[PDB]
Amino acid sequence: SREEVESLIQEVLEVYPEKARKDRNKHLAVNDPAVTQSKKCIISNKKSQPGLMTIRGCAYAGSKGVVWGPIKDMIHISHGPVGCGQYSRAGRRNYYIGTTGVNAFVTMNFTSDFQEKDIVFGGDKKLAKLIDEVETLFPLNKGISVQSECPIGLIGDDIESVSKVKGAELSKTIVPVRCEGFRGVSQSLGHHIANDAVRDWVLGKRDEDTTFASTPYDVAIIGDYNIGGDAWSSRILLEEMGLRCVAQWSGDGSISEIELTPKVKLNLVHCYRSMNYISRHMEEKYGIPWMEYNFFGPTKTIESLRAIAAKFDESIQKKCEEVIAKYKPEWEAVVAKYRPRLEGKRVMLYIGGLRPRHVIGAYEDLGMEVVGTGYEFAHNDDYDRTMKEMGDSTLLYDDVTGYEFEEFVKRIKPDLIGSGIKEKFIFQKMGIPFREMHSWDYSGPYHGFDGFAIFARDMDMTLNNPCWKKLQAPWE
Amino acid sequence: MRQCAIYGKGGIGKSTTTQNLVAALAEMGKKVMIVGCDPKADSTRLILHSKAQNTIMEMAAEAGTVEDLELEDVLKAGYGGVKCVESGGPEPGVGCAGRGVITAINFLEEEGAYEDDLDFVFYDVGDVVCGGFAMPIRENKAQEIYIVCSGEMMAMYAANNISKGIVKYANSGSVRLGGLICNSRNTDREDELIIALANKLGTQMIHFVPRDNVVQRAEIRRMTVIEYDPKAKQADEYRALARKVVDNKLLVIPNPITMDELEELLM
Amino acid sequence: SQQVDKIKASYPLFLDQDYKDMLAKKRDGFEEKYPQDKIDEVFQWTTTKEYQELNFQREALTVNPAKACQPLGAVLCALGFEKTMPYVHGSQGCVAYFRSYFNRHFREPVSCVSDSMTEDAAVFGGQQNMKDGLQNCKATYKPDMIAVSTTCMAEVIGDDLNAFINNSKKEGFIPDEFPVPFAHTPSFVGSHVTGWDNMFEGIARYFTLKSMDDKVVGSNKKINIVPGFETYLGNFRVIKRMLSEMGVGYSLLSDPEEVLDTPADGQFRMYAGGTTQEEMKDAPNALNTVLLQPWHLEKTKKFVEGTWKHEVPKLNIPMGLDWTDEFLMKVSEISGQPIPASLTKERGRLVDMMTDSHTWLHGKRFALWGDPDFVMGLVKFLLELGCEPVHILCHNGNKRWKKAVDAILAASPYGKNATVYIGKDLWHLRSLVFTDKPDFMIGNSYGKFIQRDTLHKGKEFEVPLIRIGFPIFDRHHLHRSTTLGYEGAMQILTTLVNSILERLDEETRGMQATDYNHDLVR
Amino acid sequence: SQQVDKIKASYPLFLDQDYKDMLAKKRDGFEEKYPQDKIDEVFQWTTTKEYQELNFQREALTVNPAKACQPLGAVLCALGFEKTMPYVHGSQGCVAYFRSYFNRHFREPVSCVSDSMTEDAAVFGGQQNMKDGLQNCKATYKPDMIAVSTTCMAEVIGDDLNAFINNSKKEGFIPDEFPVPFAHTPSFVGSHVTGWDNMFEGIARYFTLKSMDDKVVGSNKKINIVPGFETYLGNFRVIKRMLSEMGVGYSLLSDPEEVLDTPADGQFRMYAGGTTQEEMKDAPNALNTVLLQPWHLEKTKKFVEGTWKHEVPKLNIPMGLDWTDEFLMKVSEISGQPIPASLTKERGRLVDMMTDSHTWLHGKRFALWGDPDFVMGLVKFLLELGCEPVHILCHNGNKRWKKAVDAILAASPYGKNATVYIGKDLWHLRSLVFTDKPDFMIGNSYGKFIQRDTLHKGKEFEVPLIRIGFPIFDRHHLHRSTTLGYEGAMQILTTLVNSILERLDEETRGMQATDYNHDLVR
Ligand SMILES: Nc1ncnc2c1ncn2[C@@H]1O[C@H](COP(=O)(O)OP(=O)(O)OP(=O)(O)O)[C@@H](O)[C@H]1O
Ligand code: CFM
Ligand code: CLF
Ligand code: SF4
Ligand SMILES: [Ca+2]
Ligand SMILES: [Ca+2]
Ligand SMILES: [Mg+2]
Repeated sequence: SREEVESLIQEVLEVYPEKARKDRNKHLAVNDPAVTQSKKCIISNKKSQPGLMTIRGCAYAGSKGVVWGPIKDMIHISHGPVGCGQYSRAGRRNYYIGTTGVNAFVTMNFTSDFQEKDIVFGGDKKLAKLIDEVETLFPLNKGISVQSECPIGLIGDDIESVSKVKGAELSKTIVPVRCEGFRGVSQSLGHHIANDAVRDWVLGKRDEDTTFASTPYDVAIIGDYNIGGDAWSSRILLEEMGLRCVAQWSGDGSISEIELTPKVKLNLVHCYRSMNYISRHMEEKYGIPWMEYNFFGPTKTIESLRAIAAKFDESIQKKCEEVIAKYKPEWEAVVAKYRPRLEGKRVMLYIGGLRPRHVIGAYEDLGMEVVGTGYEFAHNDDYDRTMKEMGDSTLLYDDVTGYEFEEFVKRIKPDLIGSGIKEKFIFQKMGIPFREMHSWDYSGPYHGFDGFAIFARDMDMTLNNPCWKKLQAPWE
Repeated sequence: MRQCAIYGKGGIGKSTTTQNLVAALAEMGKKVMIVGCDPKADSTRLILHSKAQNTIMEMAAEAGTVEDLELEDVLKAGYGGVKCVESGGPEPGVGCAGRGVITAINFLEEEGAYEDDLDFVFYDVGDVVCGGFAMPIRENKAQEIYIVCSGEMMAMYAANNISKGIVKYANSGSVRLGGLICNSRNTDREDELIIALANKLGTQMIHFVPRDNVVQRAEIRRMTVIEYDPKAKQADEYRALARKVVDNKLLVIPNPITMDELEELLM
Repeated sequence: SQQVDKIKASYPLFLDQDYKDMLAKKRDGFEEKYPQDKIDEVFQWTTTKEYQELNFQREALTVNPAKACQPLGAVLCALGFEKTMPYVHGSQGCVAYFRSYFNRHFREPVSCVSDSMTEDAAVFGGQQNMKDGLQNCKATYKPDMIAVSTTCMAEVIGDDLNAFINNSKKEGFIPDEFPVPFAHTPSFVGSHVTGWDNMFEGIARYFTLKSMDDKVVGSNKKINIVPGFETYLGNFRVIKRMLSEMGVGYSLLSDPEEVLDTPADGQFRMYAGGTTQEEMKDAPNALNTVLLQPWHLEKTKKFVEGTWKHEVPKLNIPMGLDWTDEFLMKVSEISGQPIPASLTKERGRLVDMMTDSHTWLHGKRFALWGDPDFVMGLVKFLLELGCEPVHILCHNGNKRWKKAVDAILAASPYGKNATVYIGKDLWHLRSLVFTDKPDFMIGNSYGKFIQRDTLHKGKEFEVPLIRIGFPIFDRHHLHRSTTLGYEGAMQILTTLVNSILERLDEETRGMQATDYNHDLVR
Repeated sequence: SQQVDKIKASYPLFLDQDYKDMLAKKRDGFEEKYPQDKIDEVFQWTTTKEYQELNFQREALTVNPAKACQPLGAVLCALGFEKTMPYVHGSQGCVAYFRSYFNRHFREPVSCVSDSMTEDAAVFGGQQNMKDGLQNCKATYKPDMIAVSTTCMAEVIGDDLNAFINNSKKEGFIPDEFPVPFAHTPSFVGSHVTGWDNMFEGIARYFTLKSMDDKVVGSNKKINIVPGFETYLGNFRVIKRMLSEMGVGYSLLSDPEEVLDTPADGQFRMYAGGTTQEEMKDAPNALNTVLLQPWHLEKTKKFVEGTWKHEVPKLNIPMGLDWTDEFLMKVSEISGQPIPASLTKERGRLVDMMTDSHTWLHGKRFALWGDPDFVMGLVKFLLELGCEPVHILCHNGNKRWKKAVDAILAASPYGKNATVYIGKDLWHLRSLVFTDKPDFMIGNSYGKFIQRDTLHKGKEFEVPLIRIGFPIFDRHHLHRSTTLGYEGAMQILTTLVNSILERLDEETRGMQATDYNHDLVR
């Protein structure tokens, strides 16, 4: 496995008309465990070439999809036509607790349902009557996030002004969040737009209010959308380590919980690409140190369980160890049961801006070696954290396209692969075990100790399931 | 039945020059229609007799949806049996007018405003700002375009600028610049200067329209010069523009010129 | 905690007392959540008649639709024509959604692409992406055809797809003879069903408008079949089977069936089956064109009747018993072939199941929703079985439609107790089932929550959800069944009688309480 | 009381406080019923491991079978041969039950007659009734054939059906050439499946034994298909469809399909379809005979291999994926025709649903029961899907069978946690689902009570019942589905994944309690 990926790449990229050819050839390169930047090795976060079967989303998927949607005590209005909203109703599996319809409104979809006329005459006039109709039909709503779509960005409506007026009027916070589809290359801008959107309308409200008590342990889990319960699977360990979990950004989040982040002693950031932006304003404006952690599998969580510890006093540290000792027998037990089955079996991944690099450790522990990865909206700084987590011949892709991915899969010949729904089937047809990574394929928590357990089991039920051996019919 | 779209830099003379051309064309006993593809909504005000009637978009607002409107509601006959319809639009600084142009045109076509009557259909197109205001010149809309101009450095930059945009829809489609129509702002050597530009462009200067104050007498009195003062000097002029258009067979693909060659002309 | 040989997933894990504790401390700790009292209160409120009027007096907010945009309905149309590429002019996230969505329902590959129009696109218009995109896509995935679609992004800016396409041709990016049909698909107008019309008609024209001069009405003596937005493959197959067993010559324009069901045998197939262009090209020569779901194919009819000069039949969607005999009868009037003794048997076999199941179904009050043709279809068949179609909602329906349905209800005694609802979203129906409670609901997976909300109020108030329609994400492989004609009607019926029988078994499975009515046979 | 516009039936009525009062007074007044305390006690007891051993040590009492007598399996066999009359020699109430029973399942007419053997019959034998009965029946219902059967009554008194029949002939009651096959059907021996063998073979002989001298093996180049006791019409149809779409010649010996499904169109049809005698007569001239359920057609094979000299294939019931390709492959080995690309697709489409649904079905522990071929079939396919077939009961199974199934379980790891049970009745399985609890049960309507009893213990102990098999009385029109081959396997699967999905939706629909795992898509 030396200069093959190159013979692979330049062959996959052989079909691309020269306009795209030069471009793509720079998004996929061989990983040297040693560089510390990709300005030299690979390129990410650029415009996607037309009609190429990208999986990349839009700025909306970032604001109403990943960041805002997840706030259970708020009502996120999908301002714009009637398609975006409906398509993402309950798409993301960010779990929460509450009475939907009454107290929480997440598996719910509110839209301004733009019609022909709304577009012509533009419509803040509608958005306002609509911000009213909520306060009256959903009293327990504790604020309103207005996620913009593409039309709003072209028509040029002042959804920024209305939210000040209605809200200044209704004595309720309203976040004029701008997440226009035509904006940014990927979904990435959505995040950056969300982050800022938060430090401005929500975050800076409890500033002259000190009826709160900062404990030398108070912290917040930032960037754990809690897909499947990962946020709870982690909020459990921190708390069992003695730290006091105060906030959780997007994932059973409370609008108020987000408002108490400024008072904490430390910001724990799992998802770097999404809340990295905010965590810095979190530290400049307020002056609250933050760090990156990883709760995928034993060795990562165990390790991290100590890093967050050292940022405090010895007190918490001895307590930490107790937690590690507690789960030590459980996770060891898991490996003893499943590593035997997953050992040797190699795996190929493709995701957004975190899991691509963050799941490998969870794998190392199970003995599955990762021979390929990629992001759909990460940047060089995100790959900066990848090269190390990887091997040498390893092939990496950034905004990989059907042809690009499919041919690598056809050639690298993986035992297991992990990516989204759009891809889940293409490979399940080539008889290659596929395990959804985005939605965890509707399976239990993967973060933390309890999570690792399910994971180590979910790779086994799919990878070694009987189905695969039954693909090619006998007569053939 | 021909369909001609009339363009220009706003404030040179699109509406009067058109409503007067069709007024004349009506005089010749032609079945004509004027689609007002402009937010201002005065493209028919001179043939119908008032500030403006009920527009498509404004009208479709009342019924909730455009699909709920009826041609009967926007289409009104006026002088010499000329039919008129307005595209409608939002007010200064809100909404999207470029859309109305689309919505209104799609509507007329959709409701068969074209199918059984007319000889000429004139789209009075406002500012060519974006996608929507190009609607009058795709396939099945307008085949002849008559850019209006004057002897002003900015009047031509526009005549030039507009035709440029046309080559986009002209190459791929069949729409063609038929010629320019000059409304003398009584600038010097304005006459041939335009003829100059019409050549460096690849078209003709259909006709030259005088600066005759009978147009304000008619404009302010709520009517066209042809119904106002049938024999007035500029009444015939507008009749000439009509006759020339009818018999015109020259439709080309514009050839924009560069600022340099442009200012050269004037200079 | 997690024990190895009995791993607890999403559900048992947070139930553990250790986790409950956690959540409580979080809730009492930083959520500043309202006290259950008022939460229960506000809920108690929404479930009332007072709240309902408030609800319906609604005019600007919409909570939980029963519709989607046009581009989604376009893409499905395109999937039907052999080796074509659903191509969507505009943003890429939509294509990402259009795809993800069609995946969860059919659970198979959904190929579609987009010119990825970035910020500059909106500003400068989208000419090069259309130009290149047509080239790249055509070069990479090697379609035989590409049918362009558009998001709001292209609509507002008013990108002329036509011109944009032709420049690319003249400009030398794609073979001038390469089929590239288009349609403007304003997501902010009509609905997904509408997209299908615009998308279809677009193609109906690309192959026929120019070549109209040499085609004769009924040159190939066949019968055109226009589906419309249809997501149950069983329906595509069933309609083909009948005509086919009639010895009727037909041509199904836009047929998804192979492509949305490519076998998992080791070879991935981006394309399969589909309507041939040469077939779409030759369409005019047929005897006549049939539109299965005409209420969202209104622009097709205008063309077919207008350009092809086809005397298009005034037929309803082939659902239930009557509408089916009518469908077949008319096909019989046209192809020349008799209604096979085969099909007649089938009919009688359906009427047999009705007489046999009539007792349980008789009088069951339902609430239901979906597309205009579906609901108009379902409702009908519900009267045939003798059920009261109490609340009928159709979010993307229109006035001419509503009236048509009311009349279908004025005809039978079972229907006079039902009201129609158009332009009303799901959240409205949440109220309807509370103030005037159904027996069951017949809709998509989205009706999973209206179900839940009725239970929280009281088990005696819970309204079970029977899943017929689209989407259907919480269940597997239903997309394969049929809802059209006799065949698909045998199933609708069984689904309900057994949907009812099941509830009765649950309502009466209480020991020494309700079990006396636990009849072994029903 | 009852109010006119809201009539409360059997279950709502007795719930009314007025009626509850009544029952309490009856109970406390004249029932001398035990106090709930000990009732709950005795129950609590039966649901234990202590009770189970006691249960199984059982050796004389039987509680709730999973079999029926032989005459019932005979009658169904007969229904299969064209225009024949299920004729049962003996008591008349037997056929009155045989009929009533087959009704509730298929819910169509079930014709069968009986020589009403009164008391004198037992005492003097049953000659006249056989003599007359053959005449009367043959005269009234005008058959082409009458296949004689026998209730307990004739077996003991050992009436020679053969002699009895021939006397009637010679004695001149029925045309000597009139087909009247027969078979002693000792209800007190074997089971209903056994009757089907005896009844079939009887006929397989009547038309061949004498004529063996002039038939050549494979003279018509066709393939015989012996179904056996089968009650899902979908299975008769599906097996015919495959061979038929293979271009394979065949003859379904014993074909109920038309007769058990006569269209209600105004004309009653005592007979329809069926296997022609001239067809059964010519049977030996085929290439080879195939037995879809060998485990209850053991006497047929003896004859076919012996008299017809057919090299009968060693195939298992065509269920699940592997046993189907094997069925088709072998048919391909014989007919000459290859496996059509059509069928191959189908297969791949099934494997697609497996890969697609594998997650939910993986590891689900089941308890099941039915006939020997069915259970052996179902179990198999359950391992294919990757479920643990924990408790496998087969009341009419035997030793050679049991140990063939165990071995099928020895192969896969998903089968190493399951036990087989033969000669054990339902009441035994009631215990097994309590001591070692499933997920669900897969049986007939009789398993409706094992379900109820699990709930009374605790909702968290309730074992839902998935109805596959026979009987199925508490549901409607399931008799039309299929359980054999690919087609009938697409269904089995959907029926579980969605059987599971449904439960997860019920277990998790508690607001702010378990509804968090209420995923919109699964
Ligand atoms: N023949 C003419 N000579 C001099 N001035 C004229 C003549 N015809 C029209 N005008 C003047 O031109 C001005 C605008 O005329 P017109 O209605 O044609 O405007 P326009 O620019 O075409 O409108 P829009 O661009 O808003 O569609 C009025 O002030 C009018 O008096
Ligand atoms: S694909 Fe995380 S940067 Fe974002 S929806 Fe998933 S690998 Fe996202 S960890 Fe996350 S909770 Fe996600 S899985 Fe950062 S939030 S835009 Mo698709
Ligand atoms: S990037 Fe307009 S209705 Fe909504 S899916 Fe579109 S066609 Fe349909 Fe992102 S903000 Fe939304 S999903 Fe902009 S428009 Fe796509
Ligand atoms: S420039 Fe044109 S497309 Fe853009 S918002 Fe204005 S009128 Fe609409
Ligand atoms: Ca699939
Ligand atoms: Ca029946
Ligand atoms: Mg004007």
